[PDB]
Amino acid sequence: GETKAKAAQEALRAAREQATTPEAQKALEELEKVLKTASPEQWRQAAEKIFEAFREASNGNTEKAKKLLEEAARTAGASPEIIKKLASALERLAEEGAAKEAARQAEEVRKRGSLEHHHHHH
Repeated sequence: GETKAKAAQEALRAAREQATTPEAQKALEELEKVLKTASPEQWRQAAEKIFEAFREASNGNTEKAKKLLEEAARTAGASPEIIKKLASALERLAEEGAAKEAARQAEEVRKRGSLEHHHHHH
């Protein structure tokens, strides 16, 4: 039983948590509605470029990050309508001045995936 499946979902999920602007948080959710229907093999192939885009755009690579976003979407079989929705968040992420929480949010995914599956019930 391998953590690679958890780490792929957790890459995009953490990107929606760490996104410092409300316009990015809703835009990342758009891709995930398609990936919820997408195949687990393609999910790893996609989440790699999806999460690389946020790494590039925060370093000032809006033009590269948008291309990674398109590449992952075309790999997962996703819509031009979600591609533009998510990729627009990368165009602001460069001028927004990066998302410093991404660095510590990625440490969980690098070490294990996550510390916990769920805990809240009451």
